[PDB]
Amino acid sequence: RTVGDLTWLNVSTTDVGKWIRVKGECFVTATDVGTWCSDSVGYECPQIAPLDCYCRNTSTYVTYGRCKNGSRSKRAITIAPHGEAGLRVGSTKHWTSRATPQRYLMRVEKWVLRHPLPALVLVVLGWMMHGQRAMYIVLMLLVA
Amino acid sequence: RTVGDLTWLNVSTTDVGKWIRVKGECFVTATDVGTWCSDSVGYECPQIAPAYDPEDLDCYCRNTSTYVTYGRCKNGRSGRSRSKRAITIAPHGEAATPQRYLMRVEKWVLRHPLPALVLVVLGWMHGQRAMYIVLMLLVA
Amino acid sequence: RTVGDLTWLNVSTTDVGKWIRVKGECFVTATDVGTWCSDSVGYECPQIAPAYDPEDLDCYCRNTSTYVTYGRCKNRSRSKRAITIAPHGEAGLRVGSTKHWTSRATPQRYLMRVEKWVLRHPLPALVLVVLGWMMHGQRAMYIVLMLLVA
Amino acid sequence: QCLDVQSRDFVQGVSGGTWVDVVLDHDNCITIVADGKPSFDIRLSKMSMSKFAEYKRYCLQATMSDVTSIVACPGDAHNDKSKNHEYICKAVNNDRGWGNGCVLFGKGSMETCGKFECKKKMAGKLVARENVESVVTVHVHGASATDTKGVDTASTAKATITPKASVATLNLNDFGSLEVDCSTDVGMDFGEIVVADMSGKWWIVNKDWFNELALPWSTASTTAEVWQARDRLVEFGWPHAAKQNIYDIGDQEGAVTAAIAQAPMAKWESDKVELISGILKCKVKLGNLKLRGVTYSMCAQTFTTETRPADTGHGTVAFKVKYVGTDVPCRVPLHIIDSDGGVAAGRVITAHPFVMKQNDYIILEVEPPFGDSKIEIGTGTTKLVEAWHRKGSSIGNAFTATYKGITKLTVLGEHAWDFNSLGGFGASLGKAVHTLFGGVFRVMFGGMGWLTKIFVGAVLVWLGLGAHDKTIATTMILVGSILMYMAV
Amino acid sequence: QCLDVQSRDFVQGVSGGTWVDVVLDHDNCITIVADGKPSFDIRLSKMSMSKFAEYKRYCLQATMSDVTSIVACPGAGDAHNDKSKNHEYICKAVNNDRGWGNGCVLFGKGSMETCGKFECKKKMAGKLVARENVESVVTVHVHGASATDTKGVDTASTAKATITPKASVATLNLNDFGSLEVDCSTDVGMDFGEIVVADMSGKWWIVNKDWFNELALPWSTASTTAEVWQARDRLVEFGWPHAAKQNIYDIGDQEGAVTAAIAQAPMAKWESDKVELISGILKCKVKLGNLKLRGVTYSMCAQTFTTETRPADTGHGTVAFKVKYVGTDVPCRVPLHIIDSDGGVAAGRVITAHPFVMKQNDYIILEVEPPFGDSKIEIGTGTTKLVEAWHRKGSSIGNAFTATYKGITKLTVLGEHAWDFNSLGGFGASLGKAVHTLFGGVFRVMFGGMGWLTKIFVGAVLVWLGLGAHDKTIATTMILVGSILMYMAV
Amino acid sequence: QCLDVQSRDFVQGVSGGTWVDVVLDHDNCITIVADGKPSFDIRLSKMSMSKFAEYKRYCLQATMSDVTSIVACPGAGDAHNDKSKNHEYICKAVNNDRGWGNGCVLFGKGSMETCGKFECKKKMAGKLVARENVESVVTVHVHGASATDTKGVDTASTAKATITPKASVATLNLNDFGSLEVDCSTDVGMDFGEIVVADMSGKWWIVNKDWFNELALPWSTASTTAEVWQARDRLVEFGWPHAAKQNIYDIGDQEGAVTAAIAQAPMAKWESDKVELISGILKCKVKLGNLKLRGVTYSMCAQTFTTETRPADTGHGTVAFKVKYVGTDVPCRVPLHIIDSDGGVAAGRVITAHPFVMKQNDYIILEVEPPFGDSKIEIGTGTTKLVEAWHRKGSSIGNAFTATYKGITKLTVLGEHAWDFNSLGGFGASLGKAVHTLFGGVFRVMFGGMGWLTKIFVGAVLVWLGLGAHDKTIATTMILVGSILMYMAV
Repeated sequence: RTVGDLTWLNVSTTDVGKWIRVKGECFVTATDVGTWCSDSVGYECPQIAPLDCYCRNTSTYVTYGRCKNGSRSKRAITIAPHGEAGLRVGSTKHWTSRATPQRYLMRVEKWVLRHPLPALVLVVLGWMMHGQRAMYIVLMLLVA
Repeated sequence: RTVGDLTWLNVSTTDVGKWIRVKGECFVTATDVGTWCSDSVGYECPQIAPAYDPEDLDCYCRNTSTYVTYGRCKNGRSGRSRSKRAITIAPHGEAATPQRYLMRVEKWVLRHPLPALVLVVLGWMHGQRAMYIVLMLLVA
Repeated sequence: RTVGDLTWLNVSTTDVGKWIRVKGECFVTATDVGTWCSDSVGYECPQIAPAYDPEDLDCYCRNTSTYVTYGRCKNRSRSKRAITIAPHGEAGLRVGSTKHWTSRATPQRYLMRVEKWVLRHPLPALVLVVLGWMMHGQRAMYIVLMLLVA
Repeated sequence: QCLDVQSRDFVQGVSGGTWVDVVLDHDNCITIVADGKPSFDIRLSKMSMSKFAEYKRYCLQATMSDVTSIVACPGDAHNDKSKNHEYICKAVNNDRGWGNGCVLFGKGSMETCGKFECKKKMAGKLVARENVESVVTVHVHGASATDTKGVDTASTAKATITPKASVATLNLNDFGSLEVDCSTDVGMDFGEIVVADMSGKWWIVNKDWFNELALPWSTASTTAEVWQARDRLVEFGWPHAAKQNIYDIGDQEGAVTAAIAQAPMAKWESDKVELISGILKCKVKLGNLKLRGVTYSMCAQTFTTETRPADTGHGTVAFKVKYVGTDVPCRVPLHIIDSDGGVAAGRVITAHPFVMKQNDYIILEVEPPFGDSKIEIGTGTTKLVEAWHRKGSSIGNAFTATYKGITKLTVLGEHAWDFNSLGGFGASLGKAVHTLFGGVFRVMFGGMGWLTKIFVGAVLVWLGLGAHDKTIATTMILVGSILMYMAV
Repeated sequence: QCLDVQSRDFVQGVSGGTWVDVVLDHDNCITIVADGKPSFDIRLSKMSMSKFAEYKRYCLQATMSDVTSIVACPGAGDAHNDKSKNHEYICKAVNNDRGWGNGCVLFGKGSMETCGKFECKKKMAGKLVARENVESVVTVHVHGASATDTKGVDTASTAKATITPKASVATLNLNDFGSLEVDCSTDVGMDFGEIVVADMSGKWWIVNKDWFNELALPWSTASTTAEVWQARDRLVEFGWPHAAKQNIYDIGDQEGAVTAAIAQAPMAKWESDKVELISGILKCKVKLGNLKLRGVTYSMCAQTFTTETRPADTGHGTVAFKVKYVGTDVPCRVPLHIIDSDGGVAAGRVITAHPFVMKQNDYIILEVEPPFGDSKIEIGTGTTKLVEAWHRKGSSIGNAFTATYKGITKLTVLGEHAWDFNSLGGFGASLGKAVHTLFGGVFRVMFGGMGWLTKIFVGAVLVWLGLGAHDKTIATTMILVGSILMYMAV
Repeated sequence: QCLDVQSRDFVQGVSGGTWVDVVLDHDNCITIVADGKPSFDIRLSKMSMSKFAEYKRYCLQATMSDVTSIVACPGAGDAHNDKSKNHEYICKAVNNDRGWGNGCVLFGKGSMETCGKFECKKKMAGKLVARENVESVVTVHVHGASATDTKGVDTASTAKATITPKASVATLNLNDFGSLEVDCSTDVGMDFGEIVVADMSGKWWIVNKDWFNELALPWSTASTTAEVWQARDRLVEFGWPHAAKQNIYDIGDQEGAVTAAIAQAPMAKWESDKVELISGILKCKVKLGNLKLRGVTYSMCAQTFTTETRPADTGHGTVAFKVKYVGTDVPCRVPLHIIDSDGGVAAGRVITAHPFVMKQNDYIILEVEPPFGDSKIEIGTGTTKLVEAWHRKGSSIGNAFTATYKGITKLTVLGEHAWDFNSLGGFGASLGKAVHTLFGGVFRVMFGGMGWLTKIFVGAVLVWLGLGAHDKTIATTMILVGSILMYMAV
């Protein structure tokens, strides 16, 4: 079926490797060939002076499909781990994820336990001077 | 012997150097060709067009590929290993005294000369100072 | 063509797979053999004609061993291993790492260190300068010394 | 149907008022009785979302067909398909050699075009704060319920309250109508979530994480897709002289599912998705609610029980009594009495129960007093007496009620304050103090005496003005608390 | 039987106790003696581990067979082999640019799938050993018995017992001597967490867990019946790709490398699925109550005695000399007397308490502890009785203080088991045990011939001195007095 | 050319004191004005490395040829090859087990020596470069000429002179302007001995000699005619030895690998078999005495001048406008006067001094600074004299202070070379040039129009006030007079 100034022919598994005269004797030796199939490939068969196919005088196009084996290197696209997405997006923003009662007191107690001796030192020093001790404790949590 | 759209022949040491007509003659030049056995090798034989020279092909074959199954039992004994590695592995090896503790406290005092001097100055204002040094080495 | 007390033969593509008699019949079976080229291969072809078959032998003779001279005109980079190399831009840093006090550059670079220290730990710097003025240029000397300490 | 749930809360809506401030969560059921009015059960059924837009599609799998390649001898190859937007195409450089067929061997233009076809399309749908619907249901105790369960289905009703229409009214047959205002509060922010859709399974992922996922995607119409950047699933073979093959990478179903599964799953039904964590700060006006069958008389005939009094652990006793009798309308007496002194026990919950039809199973959920007690549910020697004991002290329950009230008050705060008017502010202040001290008042001042309580408040007021520490003036404030409880 | 080994220690068990504390090193022995009972010899005969589970199986000698490489030059899809199915088959996918010397349609990466069968022989098996199911077998030999054999060791005297931390107590049925009830704790020392026994072709070792896992080879954690051999590639290699075939070769056995690596590691004796430790020590407490004397009812010998070997010093402060009995009075206890130069006959404690001869012409072994300096030790009665004069060098108080040191060491070693604090009575019994162990030499030597009441009064006087008006530190005499008093009921 | 570039700093060379210091950076054109001479444009043109010695030759790409192997029977002694002594031949002694099937009586480890030719391609060429062989060329240029072309530059003003570290002194003969000679101590600032020029296949880089030696490849330090190639193995490996034959292979091209390891390095600018250095300051001293004014005899112009382009400010602080001259008195000097707002015309300062024309229609380029504020630049006399008002942004003393600062920094940069200490008179002249370059702007501005005799009297008054009995700070009046008496006398 020659259309658009180009010669096309529904080649199949049968005609592979055999010269076909069409103004030249022409043949194809591809291995991925098969039946008329949705997986169809379009390319010329260039005329070659004496590749899956070389042609003699008039270059031809083929559109063989492969339903015989109708698929490699299926490398999954690296895509984000959704779990840390929330943490990262939060990491961008500023000072909306820290509410003093909810976070700052937790941090205060976690540190005061984590540094008990400095805590006692600060508490004693503050008592050496009421709520001043609590203010000093909050400040010491802040400095660290 | 052809099975599963794959063509195989039990080639042997005799088969080296001469073509075998099978749609196209086919021959092998395997240096390890020999007696078929458990220690055997089987692979392809690419059909190469005449417009070329046999390149790196232990078998050069014409117009139809044909698989080969020559065993490397040549001269009875097993084929050469072609060993190319040295797996060498980690040797196993053969495996509180106050002397080692004195070593620890000495390495502390030489490790923290300024804190040690501070402790020595504080304790003097004697044996209590040495006890404090031992305790401080323990603490850190 | 036997030359130099050793028997050599200009083997070729047609010669492989065929016997050659030279005082014995000899036969090559190497696969990489071709014609004379710029690069060729030479070695002996020992006679392994006794009853058992040849082993690890691309070629073998019968009575008199020979030497072969095929080339690789197939018209071959076994065991590729690129020579890794030092990266350039880091060389000007690494070599300068080892030397001492030639990269000190005291007219400026130590002063840059002084300013970097004054900024980096401003609280100790303020304490130090206040103490220094508490007891002229002594404050600047103390600042330089402390910058040197770290 | 509020017997089974956990976290029941009891709120005593003051009489002579119209405000009951509640909060509803999926697993929370509020039972409130306002004296002179029947009981409630208000319970959020399913906060869901629906009718949400379309925002993206991702082409989880790619397919290629009718690929074409045009090779030019050296000294550019273009293809007709290059204009076709449904086709992806590329221009690569390699020229057919002399053996290949061209006059001069070298490198030259190749154009390889093909049909890009998509299926298994991932579906993204952004969802807004608006267009969230919630079916609040109300069940009212005290009916006949001819079924074995004490649920007279005519005593329930359901209403949906979209934030656009914060007010809906339920029609309870003959009880009156219950109308509710409510400012919804979704927990899962609608700003940063988008409802993904795989083949058939649904999810909830960050709109950020949805956008920055790398795949071929079409923003276009639902019917037809444009597939911008359709390269991320297609690789080209080695650019051979004859042609350059093109093929997909591989379907990404498994990869995307593995990347997401550590995220909420949302079971989908009927073009609607549930939304678990949604609080609901309704206030209920129960003014249009009236008792039922308050013109009957007490039951003469007997009762029969089917099961034991099964505690629900909230200090409540629930037990499915029956009734056998000819007096087919009949209010059911219920004299919950304690082992000591014969003084009446305490708060009844299912209030003014009755029986519409002969032989109906009703549910009398009542609160027995601390100590040993006895529930007495019939006249004469036909009664069904019971033995109950309320393990646990009284003042402990009082303190627990105060703390619960503090929690509910601070939760509902933003909504539970009307600053608009002085009258509204006074009403809100009254409701606040009442909710924060109702338990302490009920327990600590029980049987003191109405006039006795008022006089105690007056004495406290006088003492507060007495000559003492200015910081010790809190006793005067205590009087104000005491006086307000005289409104109830 | 414990003359052979050094490090033997004589723990004189206090009269009226049911505890005797000992420690039994792998190369050790203890000879305990009580007043009313014969003399023990206890030695930890041989520890052992067994019932140990399989852990791993490292291949050593690999064998490749049925290598199969399949190719497909570009455009035909990647090569595939059937053999990728079997886990017994290694498989490998590589790309090699099919040259025109091979001559298919195109030029480009020619994928190659290569497969082959894996065979392993001379495998190494690693096996775990647990802290449990470790049993040490204790042997007791009791002196005094008279064997008709040349070696004076009555085979019927000795008994064995195997003790485990799961079954901590065991009793030995010493024929006619009384059951000896021994309870013990076997601190292994060489932790069983970190060590793994390495089963070679014919030898075994005790190698470190981290070393055993850090060894690089193809292993298999599956059953010994059939092994999976994961990580095969570490011991095979692929030939440089050729357009036709990819040849697969292995490195061959690694007997030498493994042997050299493990050589400088503890060598573990293997015997009937039992591997002898050497680290472990036993912290045993010996309940000896159910034991009684034997032969106490006989008369005393009056026939002649003949010597077999001259009294040879044992170095342990004791003298041993097998004496024969030619006579007629068949059952008979041998009289025995240690006499100082002067009239003193309390010369030295006899180790082999109540020796008796159960047949005619027996070879009884005797072992005595002569006093310091001159000594004469009789062996019989009558004119014909043998006599052996001895001279024990060394100072008295010196041996006393060396005994104090030894007691301190043994106490410290037994420290946890040496002290029981469950009940105040038991705690007092233990404290008395420690006091007696740490002061036995000091008492029995530095206080000799003083007299029983005299010693009691000495303790009383020391108590009064401590209670008298003086320095509070000097009250140490009062405390020591109590130890003296406690050492009187001894 | 000098107007276009940035930082065209001026140095007001003193008349009679023939020292004029300059610091010609890579991009710092300097226009210096002699009160008695035309002005210069001296501007470093380049500093090139070329024709410099060979150091090393790495063999990036190596090919292999004519491999021959010599075999021996196992146990028959090691074989040898004739080529083994040949430099162009590489050999190795591999012990390969020649088998029983390999055809000898005794099989086992056996000898094998293989040899072949080692030939090179794509040799890298390392070359050290020293202080010498990197030379600079300075181009001078003068103003006042008449360019008989649209581009207002006269070739009779441009002149070159290549100065080499060895040949510090050179002369430029500005045709009929005079002769301008100059010495200069070239100071590269990029230690040449440290770096080595790397000649790739066709490219030229600059790398660190330590990097270049420590590169790992086969090399030769020998003559360029024939390399030696020691350490040649690093590109050649021996395949698996077969008893019969051995193979030898290279390891493929290295151009790409070396490039990618280096391409992170700069590319030299390849011109005329030479590279062009980037940033090396030249500290020169320019003697200007033999420079004569041209056309001081010509009659002053009268004809009409045609501005063809609006005066465009160069930005540096002076204004420049192309100007034609149509007339007939063709050997004439263009007049030029600068008039500000006020009456006086002394507020101006001309750069192109004594500007003259040769032919009719000679496009000259005049340049002038206008006094700060408004001013009117006239360019001729008669009826058609052009008039250009210009307004000068920014203040005067501000420019003066910046001038003092810039002079100070230039003095610091020139510190070493711009200081002589051998002769006292030379030292004094150096001090005078320094004080001008440090205070010329301050003196001209802060005392502009005071009056020569008035300035001298002011300096004397300052000196006498310095003699007053006051503190050390007031004694700086003597220093100020020392500027008045030394600057304001030349």
